Amino acid sequence: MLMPKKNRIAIYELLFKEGVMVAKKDVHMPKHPELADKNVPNLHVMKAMQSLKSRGYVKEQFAWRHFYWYLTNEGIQYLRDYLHLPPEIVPATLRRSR
Amino acid sequence: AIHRIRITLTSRNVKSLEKVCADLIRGAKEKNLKVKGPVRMPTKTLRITTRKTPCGEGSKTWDRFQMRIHKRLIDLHSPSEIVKQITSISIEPGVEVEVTIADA
Amino acid sequence: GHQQLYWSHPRKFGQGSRSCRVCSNRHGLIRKYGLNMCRQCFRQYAKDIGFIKLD
Amino acid sequence: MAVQISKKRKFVADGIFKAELNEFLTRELAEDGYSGVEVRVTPTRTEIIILATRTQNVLGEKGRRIRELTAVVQKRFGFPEGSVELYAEKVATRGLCAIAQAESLRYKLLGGLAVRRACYGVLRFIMESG
Amino acid sequence: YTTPKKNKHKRKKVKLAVLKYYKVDENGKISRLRRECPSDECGAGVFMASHFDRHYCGKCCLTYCFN
RNA sequence: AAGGGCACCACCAGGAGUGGAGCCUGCGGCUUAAUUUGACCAACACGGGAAACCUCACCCGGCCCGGACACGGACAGGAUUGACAGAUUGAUAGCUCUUUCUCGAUUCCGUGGGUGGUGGUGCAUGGCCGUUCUUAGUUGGUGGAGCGAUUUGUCUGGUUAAUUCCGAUAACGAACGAGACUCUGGCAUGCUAACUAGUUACGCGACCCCCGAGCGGUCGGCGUCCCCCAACUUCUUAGAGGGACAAGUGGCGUUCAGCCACCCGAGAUUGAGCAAUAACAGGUCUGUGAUGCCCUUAGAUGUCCGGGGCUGCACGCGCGCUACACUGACUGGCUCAGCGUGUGCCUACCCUACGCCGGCAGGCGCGGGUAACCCGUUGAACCCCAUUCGUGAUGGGGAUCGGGGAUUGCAAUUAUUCCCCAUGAACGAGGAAUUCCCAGUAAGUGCGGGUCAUAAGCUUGCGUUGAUUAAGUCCCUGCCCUUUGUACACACCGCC
Ligand SMILES: [Mg+2]
Repeated sequence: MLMPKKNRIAIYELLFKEGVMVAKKDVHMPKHPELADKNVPNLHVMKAMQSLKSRGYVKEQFAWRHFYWYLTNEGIQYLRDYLHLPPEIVPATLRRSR
Repeated sequence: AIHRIRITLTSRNVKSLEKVCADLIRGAKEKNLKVKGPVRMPTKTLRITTRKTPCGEGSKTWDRFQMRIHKRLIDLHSPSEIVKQITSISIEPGVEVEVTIADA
Repeated sequence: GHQQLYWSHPRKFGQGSRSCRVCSNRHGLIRKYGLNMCRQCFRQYAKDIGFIKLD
Repeated sequence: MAVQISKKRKFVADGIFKAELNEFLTRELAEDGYSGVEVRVTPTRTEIIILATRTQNVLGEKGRRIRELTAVVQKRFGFPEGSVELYAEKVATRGLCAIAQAESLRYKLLGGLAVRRACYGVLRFIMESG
Repeated sequence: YTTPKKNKHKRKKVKLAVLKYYKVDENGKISRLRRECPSDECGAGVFMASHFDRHYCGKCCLTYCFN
C-alpha cells in the first residue's frame, strides 16, 4: 500500500488513543468517518489494518459490512515503538482511569 | 405557572403499552392530576410480502410478515408545573415515550 | 486506475447505487420503511427486527 | 419534528440495530458462551445486557474485553460518548438455552468427539437440566 | 486468449544519478542553472523543468512558455 | 383385483375462460462478437429477473493492485510515486513514447505464501425452500404372537373434516400430527375513553321562504380545551371483557358417538398462519465475510472505465392484456370506497394542497405534512341519468407507422416514459384439447404497495358491483384404509 507517513501515523494514533478501530467495508469512501480532518480514505485505513492483522497486532471481526479491529498487546508494544510514545501512556480500553 | 404536557406512548405489544398507560394514569390520579382520557391512535400494520424461496424455484409460496405499532397518548393538567411533580417514567423495555409541551 | 476514472461513473441511482446492508447484494432489495436489506436477509432477520407472521 | 424520523422508520431502525448488534455479538462471542442480547433503550442513555454462560470469559482482564466491545459499539452506531453501557448477565440453567447447547455441541465436534456420543451427551445434559 | 495486440510495455524510470543541477563560481557563488516554481506550494526547494519550449513546476504543475 | 371412504390442483351441472386475432412478457430454436446463465404436476410475468449506464455474470478494448506477511536483492550518491506539454488513445487512462521535473523508504524485483472471484461442482455440503402433503398419518415403553425379518397395540362395526370419537378387544399406558392454539371478520346504543375522531344541542352568521309561520329548510361556514368557554360516545378509533356450546325443540341412531331439520340469535362450517415420521441425488455454490474440493490470481475468471449485448427474428409453446360491439361506443351531468404510502445512516431520489402560465404532457412561485394533524371528507372506476351513433370491419378494435412538444437521467439511437395531430391492420366469439371456481365466491371494475432517477400489460393486497349451477359421485384424474396376487424392491417409467 502506498499511503504516506502522515496518514499511517494518524491511523496508528487513533488506535493508540483508543484500542479499537471500526471501519465500514467500502474502498470508495473518500474519507473515513472519524479522522476525516487528515483526509485519508477508508481504503487506506482498512489496508493498514489488514497489515496489522497479518502481522498479529490486531484481532479482526467482521459483522454485516463493518470491521471491528481490537488492539492486542503485541500491537501495544509495536505501536509504542513506532510512535515513540513513552512506556507510561496506554489506550483507554487498556486502562480506564486506573 | 401553567404548562400543558402531552405524553405519547408508542410500542409493539398492547400488554406493555396498556401497563405503561395504566401506571402513569394511576400515579397522576393519586397525585390528583387531571388526566385526559387515554386515547388510542389507530394501529399501524407494516406488512411485507416476500417470496419464501431464496432461488425462485417452487410453487411460488409467499411469506407475509406483519409488524403492529400501537400508539396511545395522554394529556396532563394541573394549576401547578408538572415536570417537577412527575419526573420518572416508570416504563419497561419495548415502549417509547414522547413528552411534548403544547407550544410545539 | 488513477483518481480521475476509478469511480468516475455516477452512482446516484439505479441498482448499482443500492446494495444490501448485510450481504452487499444488488438483487431483491427491500427499500420499504428504509430496510435496505436483501430478500433472503430479511427472511433471516425478520424475527430479530420484529416482523412476525400473523397470517 | 422533521429532523426526527417517522414512527415506522424509527421502529424498523430499532429492529435493524437489534439484529446487527445480535449478529456482531454472536460472531465475536460465540466461543464465550453468548446466548442473546437485550437492550432497554432510554433517551438519556442506553444499556446493553449480554446473556452469556462464560461471563467471566466475556469480561476480559479487568473488563478490557467489555471496554473494547463498548467502544466498538459506540463507534459503529455513532452513540454520543458515555451514552451506551454494556453489562453481562449469566444465563440461569444454561442447559435450557438451545443456542448455548449448539456451540457446546460444535465445540465437541471440533474437538473430535464422535457425533453420536456428542449428541447423546448434549441430549442427556439438556434433559438433566430439565 | 490470443489477444491481437502484444503485451503492453510498462514504463521503467530512467534511474538518473545525482541531481546537482545548480553550480557555484569562483570558489563559491550561489547561483541556479534552473528555474524556480513561484507558487506557495511548490516553494523554493523544487525547481522548474527545462523542456525545449516551456518550464514545468514539479508540484505546482505551472508551465511557462515563450512565444 | 375386490370392499369402503374422499378431492372443483377430479368429474357431474354450470359460470368465466385459455387454445383462434393483435400486442406485452417468459421459454425453445435460428442468427450473433456476445445475444450471460439456472430451472423443463413440482420450469416457461419464475430467480421478487419491469436489464439504456450500473446492474452484468456475455462480447470488443483499455486502466489499476485494492498481490497481506516472511525471506533474499536493490537502495537518502536514491527503493520508488505522480506529472504540465506535444505524439498516442474512444477518452483530459503520464496507458505508452520525447522531455525533464517531482514524492522520499510508504514502495520495487524474486521466491514461498495471501487475498478476491455472480468461476466449476446443488451428484460434496449447510441453511432456506418446494414436493410426496395438507392426505391423515407416525412412533416408543411394558405385555402377547413369531426361530426371525416382523406383528399386535394402530381394530369387525357405527360416526367424524380427521387412527375424530363411541365401542369390540392380548393389549395397557402414552408421544407427535389432526384438533386445540395465534391473527383476522361478523355482534354488542353494555364499560373505559377521546381538539390528531366525531355526533347532537346552543350562539353567531350566509342563502331561500316570506302570504306567515321561524323550534321553518341547507351549510365539510365560524365558534362553545383559544380552558371556564356545552353535553355525549350512537357513528370513528382500540382495549378490557362478554357472546356460540350442536346449547334448546322434533326426528334418526345400539338411543352411544353423532346426523338431519327448526326456533331464538349478529353469528349454527369466516378466512388465513402454524403444521408430524420418513424422504427426493427436486431448486439454490448467481443471497450471504454459509461452505469442502477444483480452477484462476497481474496480458486476471479480481476490480474499474468506454462501447455493444441481454430486446436481436423464416418458426413453435406457456402466463396475460385488449377486443370482436347497441346488455355497446362517444359527449356531458350526477354520484359513492377501503387497504396503504409519503422527505432518505450509507444514499443523491418523498406525498402533495393552493395561486399563475399552457390546449396537453408539463412549467413557475408559495406552503403543509416525518403524519387519525397535510395530501385527504382520498369527489376512483364500474354503475346511474341525458346526447349522438344504427348492425357496416361502422363513432367497434387501436396494432402498425409519420410528424411535432415535454419530463427523467451523465447519456433516450435499437424509439425510457408522457402529450397532440394523422394511419385504422387482423379480429364478426375461436378445432382437437384444456384451466380455475360453491357466497359477498366466479366475473366485471378501479385504487394502493413492491420493483421505481423514468416507469406496470406482472405480482402482492384493498375496495366496488355482484351472480348461474350444486349440497352429489367414483365415470375420468388421483388420494386414504382393509383384503388380495406378485417372478417388482433403481419398487410398473419395475421386471422379463
Ligand atoms: Mg370515433
